[PDB]
Amino acid sequence: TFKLVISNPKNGVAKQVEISGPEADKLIGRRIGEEIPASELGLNLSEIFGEEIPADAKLKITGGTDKDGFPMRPDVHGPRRVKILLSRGPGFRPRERGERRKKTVHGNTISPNIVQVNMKIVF
Amino acid sequence: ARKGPKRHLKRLAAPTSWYIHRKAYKWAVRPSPGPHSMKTSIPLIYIVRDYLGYAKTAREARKILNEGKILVDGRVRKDYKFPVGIMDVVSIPETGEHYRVLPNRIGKLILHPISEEEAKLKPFRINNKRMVKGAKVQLNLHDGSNHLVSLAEKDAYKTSYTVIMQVPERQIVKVLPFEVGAYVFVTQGKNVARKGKIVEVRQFPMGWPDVVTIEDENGELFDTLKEYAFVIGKDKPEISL
Amino acid sequence: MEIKVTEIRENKLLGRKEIYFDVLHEGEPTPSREAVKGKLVAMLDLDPNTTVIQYIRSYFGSNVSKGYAKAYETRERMLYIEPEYILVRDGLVQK
Amino acid sequence: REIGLRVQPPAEVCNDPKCPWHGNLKIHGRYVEGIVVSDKGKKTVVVERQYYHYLKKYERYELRKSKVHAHNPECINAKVGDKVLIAETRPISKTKSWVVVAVLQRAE
RNA sequence: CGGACGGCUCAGUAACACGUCGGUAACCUACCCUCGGGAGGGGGAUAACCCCGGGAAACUGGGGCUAAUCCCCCAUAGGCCUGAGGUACUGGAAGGUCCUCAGGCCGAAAGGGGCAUGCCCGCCCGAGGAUGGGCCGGCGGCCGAUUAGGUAGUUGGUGGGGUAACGGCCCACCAAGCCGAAGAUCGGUACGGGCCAUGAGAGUGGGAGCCCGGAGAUGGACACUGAGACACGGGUCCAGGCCCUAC
Ligand SMILES: [Zn+2]
Repeated sequence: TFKLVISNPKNGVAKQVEISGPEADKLIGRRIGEEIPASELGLNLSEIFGEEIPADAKLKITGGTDKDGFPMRPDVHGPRRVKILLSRGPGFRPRERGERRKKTVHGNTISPNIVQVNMKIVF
Repeated sequence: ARKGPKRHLKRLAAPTSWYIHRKAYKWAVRPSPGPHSMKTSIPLIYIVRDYLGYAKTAREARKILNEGKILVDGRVRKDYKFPVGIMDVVSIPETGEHYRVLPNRIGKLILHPISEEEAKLKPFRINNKRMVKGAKVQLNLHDGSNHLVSLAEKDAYKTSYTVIMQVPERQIVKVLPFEVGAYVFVTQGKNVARKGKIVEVRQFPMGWPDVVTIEDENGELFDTLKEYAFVIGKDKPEISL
Repeated sequence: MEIKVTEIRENKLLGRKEIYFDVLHEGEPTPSREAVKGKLVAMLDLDPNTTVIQYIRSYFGSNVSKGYAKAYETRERMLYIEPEYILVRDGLVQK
Repeated sequence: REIGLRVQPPAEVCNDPKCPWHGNLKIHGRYVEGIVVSDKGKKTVVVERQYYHYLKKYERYELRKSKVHAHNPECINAKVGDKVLIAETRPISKTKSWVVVAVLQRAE
């Protein structure tokens, strides 16, 4: 079960929806930086985004969040967790010059441990 | 343990050249770096407040200072930490007052009142010399200031001579050399604030400074160091002591 | 009570007249700020405003107290230089 | 170069840049006289001098000795027994900060 | 911009840690002063703000829009190395500064803000000083021989690396030196001084409170940012202790 936040870089609006069942299993194994059609999952965008969006449009996975509140970092390979002592973003906000803190992040791959998934519409 | 420089100063640790009460309080104004040294200078707020008595607190002193009502060497000074030193001139034009800063026979600094005519001149002691790009000569003076001169007239400026200069615009007049008949005013040591004429110089080997003998007008002789002998005249003074 | 001015002093930078005076009260208590101000202004031709009393002080056995007063040219320079606690203590400002 | 001590230079020459004469080493500070005690190292000498310390309680004195290690150039090649003059300089090794400048009297 | 000061304590340390005299011609320095010179031409992102959020929390994700005394790039000044000459400066004394030539690496800047019809506060380079520090040296100050030999990068040299800088500080090679009965090494106790108590004085004893210096922030080790820290109220790990939890 996933909550999709689908955002358009055309108007600046986003919509939240749900996905459950076998159409969800098409995401597990996928990574950040990979493109996916919208019908592959079982939803059309003119229905929900509002007025009209053409067909043929695909979606790009940009981020996500684990069920415990730990976000995904593209440059960390795997569907697992890590503590890495990073210095910038995503997944930490410095609040000072030269500040570093060892943080808990999820990896570059999607897994059933996830709740949130951020998608960007491509044109 | 200390990880850096100091920013405070306690009153029991203040230099002896000051007229200050050491037990009344715990804290003193730490001067800021500037022209003179710490053992040879006193800030401005102490002058405004404890010497002349134009203020009883420090807010009032800051307030008069931030309005250009006090000058030092013909220049406005708004910083209550600025160090004032020997041969410097304090001017209040709203009261017509002009003072020259000098030490006592005890080693403490005072204010000698002078006139508006002599308030426009300041003597300087040449403390070193350098050659800088453009083939020019740079004289390094005794207040940490500097002057530029051409190569053609380098032999006329040496490392103990004295130079009189209009203070604000900083133009030279009346160089004075270091010879065997020049008038002198001692600035540090055991014989501070004395005055007389030079008699003899003496050099020594391998790092030890040079010594000079002096004769006061009562006829008595006394020695001191050559860097402590400020030259102010040839046969008589040019300023008021 | 008698009031005897010992010293007046001029200040051009802050714009004030500083006044050191003695009070003589033989057999009476230490007088009040209102009375001392009244006498000062009556005797030196000053404004009941633009004038503050910094302190009235009594000593061990003297029957002779001392005072310090300041007279300003302008109420503006006054409110700018002087702090508020003496102004309230005198009555020239309401907290 | 004529270093500032008013002694006479040696009647030799060296290429070592660690010699006050003939080289780039510069001297400053104090200078003393002593006697050579040992020269078993290469271009290194051990110098000794003596003085008297005073005991305030017993109103008497006490002879004390002082040892230093000094650089020894090859134009001025001192040996055990020489009365010599040493001067202070920058740290040359772990235990050497003085240098020999002139032999005042050579032993037999 | 500042938080590296101030404030607390006396564990460790018998040491160039402290005191005093000297030195750096072997070094660094934001705020400050003086003098001499400069501000040319282009580009970019991103917080706040709007849409949608997730997690028990602590914390934190995606998309759109935007500015600077924010960030980046060209140029010119300037910084550093080396070689060959000239000898103008200081100094007690030039592996220093200045002049000329040559071959090369790095490489600035905010004419911004305010008042006003020029004044106030400011930006960058250089030469010097001041302020504050790092390093070196001579002298000086406990007890123990039921502790007598210790040291093996240990002592020096030649050549180099690295440091802000000299240096076995570290490395490669050649030698056999260094300390010691005037007591080394080892062990014990202990922050050092100005000072204090006592005594006729010589002298004996102590050194918590105030000042100057040093060291530490539960034990120990390691790093980032900055002129400056291996950083009490900032970071990482191990050990040992405690707390919240929806585990
Ligand atoms: Zn030689």
